[PDB]
Amino acid sequence: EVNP
Amino acid sequence: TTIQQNKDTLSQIVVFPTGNYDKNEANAMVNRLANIDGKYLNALKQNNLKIKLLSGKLTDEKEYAYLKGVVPKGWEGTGKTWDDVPGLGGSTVALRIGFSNKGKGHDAINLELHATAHAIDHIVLNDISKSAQFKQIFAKEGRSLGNVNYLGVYPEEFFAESFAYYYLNQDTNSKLKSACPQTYSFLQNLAK
Ligand SMILES: [Zn+2]
Repeated sequence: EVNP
Repeated sequence: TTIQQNKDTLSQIVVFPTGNYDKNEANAMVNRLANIDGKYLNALKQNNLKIKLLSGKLTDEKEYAYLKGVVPKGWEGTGKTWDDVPGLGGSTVALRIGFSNKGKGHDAINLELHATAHAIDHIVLNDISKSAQFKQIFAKEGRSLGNVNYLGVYPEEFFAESFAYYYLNQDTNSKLKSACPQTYSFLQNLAK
């Protein structure tokens, strides 16, 4: 899981 | 002191890059992270979460190469892809040294606190930003911290940004309490  | 304990915990979380990099600014980033409540830092350490400080683009790292050319969530229409983004959080955390301040390729009040908040949300709190309780708060307060088509649209972004306001410094903590009182109370209660 990745978020800017 | 509590700040020293938090720096000790971060010493077992933060990873510095290989090669030449700005050691003083990396230290400043650690110091800002040390203001996060120690309970969250201890939980990150127990989950083996590393906060990777980088001297180049995120997508130049082997584990983020797969994001080359990918448009991040919420970054549609900007002409930018993950190649251009200075900080990432969630299951991992990766951060470009020098890009902490608001406006350095991003709009977060602080890069490292915002990215680390995503990791805390996801790993430590089991995606609490997507819970019914937080969605209700977000529905009311999610447009009150700026960037309404981003923070006001994605509850995990409003969570991460709010968390960064709460922990960066006294002024941002005060601003969050005024602008988003229910969010502030929610975060206060989480750290109890
Ligand atoms: Zn974010």
